[PDB]
Parts: sequence; structure tokens; C-alpha cells
Amino acid sequence: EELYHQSYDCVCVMFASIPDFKEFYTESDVNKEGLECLRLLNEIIADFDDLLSKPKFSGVEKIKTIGSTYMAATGLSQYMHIGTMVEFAYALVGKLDAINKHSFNDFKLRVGINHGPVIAGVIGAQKPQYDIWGNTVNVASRMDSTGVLDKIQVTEETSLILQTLGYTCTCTYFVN
Amino acid sequence: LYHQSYDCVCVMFASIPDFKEFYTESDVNKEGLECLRLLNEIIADFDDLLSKPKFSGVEKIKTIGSTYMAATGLSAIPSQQYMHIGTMVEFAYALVGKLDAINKHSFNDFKLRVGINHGPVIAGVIGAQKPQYDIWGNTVNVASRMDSTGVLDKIQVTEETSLILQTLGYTCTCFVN
Ligand SMILES: C=C[C@@]1(C)CC(=O)[C@]2(O)[C@@]3(C)[C@@H](O)CCC(C)(C)[C@@H]3[C@H](O)[C@H](OC(C)=O)[C@@]2(C)O1
Ligand SMILES: C=C[C@@]1(C)CC(=O)[C@]2(O)[C@@]3(C)[C@@H](O)CCC(C)(C)[C@@H]3[C@H](O)[C@H](OC(C)=O)[C@@]2(C)O1
Repeated sequence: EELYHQSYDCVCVMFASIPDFKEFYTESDVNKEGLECLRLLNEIIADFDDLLSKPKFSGVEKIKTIGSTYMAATGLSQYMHIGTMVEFAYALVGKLDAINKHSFNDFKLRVGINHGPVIAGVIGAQKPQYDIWGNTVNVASRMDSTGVLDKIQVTEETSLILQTLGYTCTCTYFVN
Repeated sequence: LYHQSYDCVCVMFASIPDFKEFYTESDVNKEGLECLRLLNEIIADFDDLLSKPKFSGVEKIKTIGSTYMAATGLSAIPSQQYMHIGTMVEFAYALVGKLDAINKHSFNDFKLRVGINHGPVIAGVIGAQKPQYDIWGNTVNVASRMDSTGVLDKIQVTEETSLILQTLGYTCTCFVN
């Protein structure tokens, strides 16, 4: 009867998607009607998850995946954790790369990062899911969906905090 | 990669497209918390339909934000008519009626935008951390497309599924009803 909620302020949320994966996936003979593609995707995600085990990213929290899109976040308990999220996205790229050269593919990550206040919480009676709701999230997501392949799009606000840390963000502020 | 294969499963993407506009985070809004409570109320009410014998064959895959994803046909007892496609339409009507009972109690005017499609699907769990089950495939990406390109308060359905629906009794424009 009670809605499980906890508010957090200043959490960096990332939406790391592989926009060309929907084109790749095919279903027919060679693929086994899709099964070969899901295995690759399963391979890609499980490899990304493996980064979470690195002490370097002990503060990163995988929320879940939406299809091939990966959602993570630092801050679920200033700026260090915002810089950690950028290091994690770089780490996702490098893992996607190690996969592209083993599976003979050319996948590219399109990351969208943003920080701010958030409300984590569980919705629904059957099959309850823990999301991160809010505007900083819908904006983190917007950075991704309007982002650029192989690049990390970041809002004007977050770009500054990043500079405070050391990341030179190209001005539409991107980073690599 | 645990996976299973199913042929002919009706998958529905029932979304509330105006909810993103509604949501806000202010003084008179509890920085969003009041909105999540409404959404939590809307989803938990939808889930309550699954308990109806009428929909014992309906299975909730997940919700994506405010979007609800369900499906008939995943019943896994190695049996491989088009009744379960008609069940999915009855379930979407049922989501509308529950959304309505909520609009009149919370003084809102939310509208559901449903996308239904049937076909072969691969249910499976992906990811080491927070592994999550789904329904992958083209019938799914199409069920989804029916939703995302759908019309408020209407159920968009592909040419193929529209026919099966007529075989069952559903009036079909060029949208079930
Ligand atoms: C519920 C609120 C609102 C407005 C804000 C929000 O946090 C979201 O739930 C996120 C961003 C957020 O929950 C992260 C997951 C996902 C799937 C990316 C959501 C959707 O984009 C939602 O939009 C829809 C239409 O569900 C959105 C944007 O809706
Ligand atoms: C992984 C495969 C592929 C190509 C096919 C598929 O089944 C999907 O995973 C669904 C449709 C499917 O898993 C149902 C949930 C949701 C959220 C609707 C998925 C996304 O639209 C995926 O797209 C993305 C871009 O992640 C998509 C379409 O990607």
C-alpha cells in the first residue's frame, strides 16, 4: 500500500545506448531467428556489468537495461561521482570494442549523462521494478536519445562540473 | 543465456503518453513524489486485473516508465486458437477502464495509447548484474511500434493481427473496437 521512495540530490544518471543494434538484429537461418543476436547482446551487457566489480566503479549502480540501452548511476549512496560516471561510460566503450573485434561487428555507444536530484522507488504490485524517476533522469535520457554515436552528450550544467574535474567538453557539450 | 521460444504470443505496449507532461517537481507537487504515487496507483491497479480469472493467461513482462508491457501466449507447457489475441484486447480495454476510475478520483484526464501485435517471440534473461527477463523479437518491436505510432485512447494493430481480430469479432478500421 506504501510507495517505496527515497529522494537523493545530485546523482549522476547515464543512458548508454547502442542505437545500431535494432538494425543488426535479424531473425533468419544464419541467426537462428534472433537467438544469435540476443546472445551477442547478452554478451555485451554481461561484459558491461563486469565493470561494476571494478573497485574503480564501486560507486556505480546499474539500475537496469531497456532493450540494449544501459542505465546506471553514481550518487545513490559533489562532482567526483559525476566524473566517475564519465569514466564508466568510457569503460563501456572499451568493452564494446573488445566485443566488436571478437564478433566482427562495429557497434557504437551513444551515451547521455546528467546529474541532479532524483527519486528512486519501486512501482507496481506484480513484478516490482526499482527505477530512478525525475527530471534529471528524463534529461539524462534526452542527452542519450539526442546524442551522437561514440560520444557522451552532457548538459550545460554538468559540463561545467566536469571541467571543474578535468574533462575538456566540446561545445551540445560532448566528451571523450 | 537462458531463453525459451514461443510462437504466436500477443504482446501489448499500453502507454500513457500525456503523463510526461503532467509530471512536475514543485511545492504543490512534492518535487515529483505526488506524481510517482499516482503512477504507482495507476500501475498497481492495472496489475490487479491480472488476478482476474478472465485474464489468468495475461502475463506482465514489465513497465517502462509509465508504459505497461503484457502478453498472452507465453504459457509454457509444450503445446506447439487465436483466442489469446482477443484476450489481449479485452485486457487493454480493462486498462482503460481502470485509468478512467483513476482520472475521476484524482481529477485527471489521462489517456491510454495501446499497441498490440502477435507472433513468434524469444523470452529470455539478459545481464549478470540485475538480470532481467523479456520478450525479444520483431513481433515485439512491432507491438511497440504500434504503440509509439498509435493514437490516444485507441488500440493500433497491424494488418495481420487485425484479421485474426475480425475472425474473433472485433470491428477493425484503418484500430480495434
Ligand atoms: C515518470 C516520469 C517521467 C516524466 C520522468 C522519468 O523519470 C521517466 O520515468 C524515465 C526517464 C526514468 O524513469 C528512467 C527510465 C525511462 C524508461 C528512461 C523513463 C521514461 O523515459 C519515462 O517516460 C515515459 C513516457 O515513461 C520518464 C521520462 O517519465
Ligand atoms: C534487442 C533487440 C531489439 C532489436 C528487439 C527487441 O525485442 C527490443 O529489445 C524490445 C522491442 C523488446 O525487448 C521489448 C522491450 C522494448 C523496450 C520495447 C525493447 C526495445 O524497443 C529494444 O530496442 C532498443 C533500441 O533497445 C528492441 C526493439 O531491441
